[PDB]
Amino acid sequence: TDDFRVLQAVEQGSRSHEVVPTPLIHQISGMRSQSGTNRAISDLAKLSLISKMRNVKYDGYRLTYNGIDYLALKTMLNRDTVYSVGNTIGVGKESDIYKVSDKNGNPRVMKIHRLQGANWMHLSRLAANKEYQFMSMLYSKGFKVPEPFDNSRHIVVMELIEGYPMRRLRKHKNIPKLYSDL
Amino acid sequence: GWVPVTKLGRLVKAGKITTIEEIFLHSLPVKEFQIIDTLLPGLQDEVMNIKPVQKQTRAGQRTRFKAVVVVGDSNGHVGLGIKTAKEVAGAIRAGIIIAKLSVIPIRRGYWGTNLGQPHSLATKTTGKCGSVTVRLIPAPRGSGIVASPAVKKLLQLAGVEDVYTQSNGKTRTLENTLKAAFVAIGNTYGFLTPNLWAEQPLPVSPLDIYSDEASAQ
Repeated sequence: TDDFRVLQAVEQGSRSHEVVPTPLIHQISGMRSQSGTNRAISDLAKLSLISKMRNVKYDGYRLTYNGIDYLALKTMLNRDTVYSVGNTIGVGKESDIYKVSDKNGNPRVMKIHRLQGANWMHLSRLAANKEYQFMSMLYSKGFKVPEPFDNSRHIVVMELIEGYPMRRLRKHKNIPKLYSDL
Repeated sequence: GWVPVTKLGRLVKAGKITTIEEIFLHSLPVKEFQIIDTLLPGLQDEVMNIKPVQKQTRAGQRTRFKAVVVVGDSNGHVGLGIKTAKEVAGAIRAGIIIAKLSVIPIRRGYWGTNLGQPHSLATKTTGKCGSVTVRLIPAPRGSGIVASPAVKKLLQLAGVEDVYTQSNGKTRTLENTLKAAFVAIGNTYGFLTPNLWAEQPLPVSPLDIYSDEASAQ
C-alpha cells in the first residue's frame, strides 16, 4: 500500500512542472530520510523506470515508458482488474495488444498505448480516453462490439472474444441474410 | 636568465638602482616582479586563503581556486595579491606574483619617546574597502599586535611591532578586511606631519641620469 502510494505521489509529482529534478522527488514523496527516496529512484533507474537528465547546474529525472504501468496496475488494483501479465497477440501501430488474466482467472486484453517526458505518455492517455469514449458511444448506441472494462490512464483493458477473421471463413449457409446484414 | 622588457627593468638588471627607495621616491609604476625579487631578497610571502570557487564557464561546471596571498618583509614593505586560477598551485604562484607587484612601503614610528628603533606607527591611520574599515592607533613598546590573526599576520609581515586596531563593518569577508588594512598601512606615507614640513629640492629621476643606458636598441 505504502510504496504504491508514494509511487502514486511521484506520479502526482509529474503534473506540476516539466522534467522533474531530484529534490522534488525527495520532497513530493515527503518520506523520512535519504534512504527511501534515493534507493527508490535507483530501483527506478536500474529497472529503466526513470532516467537522469543532467542539464548544466541542473539534475533532473526523465520518466520513460517503463515506470508508469505499475501505477496503472495499481490503478487497476483499485478497479478489480488484471493480476497476471503477458501473452503477445498483435503488435499494432498505436498500441501493443497482450493477453492477460485477472485474479478471477478470466483472460482479458491489455492494449498498452505508446504514441519523451510528458507528450508520449499524455498522447497515449488522450488516445486511450478517446477510444474508450468511442467504445462507450458504440455500446450506448447498441453496436455489437467488445465490452470495455477500463482505460487505466493510457492502457485499455477489455475482454477477449472467441472470433476469427473472415479471410479464413469459406462461407455460411445463410449468405443473402449475411449480405442484408452487411 | 631573465631578460627585461621595460626600461625600469633593464636599469634594475644593470645594477644602476640599489634600493626601491628610488622607485618609492619617484612614484613609479612597476610592471616586473623580478625587480621586486632582486631588490627584496629577504621578502617572505605567506598565503592567507585558498578556496575552491565553482565556475559556470560555457556549459561547464568547473572548479577554480581563489588565492589571497600576502608578501612582506620583516621590515616595512608589504604586498597584497588576490588571484583566481584553474589550479591550486597556479593560483598560489600568481597570487604571490600579484602581491610582488603591489608592494608599498610603510612609515613605522614611535609612541611617546625617541629611543632606539621605531616600533609602533607614527600616526593614526584608516583604510576602507567594502564596508570594512580598519583603524590603526599607535601603541607603547612591547604591546604586541591587537588584531585579528589575518590582519595580525599582514602586520607581522610589515615589521609593525605595536599597534591597536579597531574595525567596523562585516569583517567576515576577509579579502575586504585585508584590503582595508592594506590601504590603512599604505596611507601612513600619506599624512603630512610637522617634522616633514622642511622644504626639499626635487631630485632627478634615474630615467634621465641613466637615459643613455637602458634604452631600447
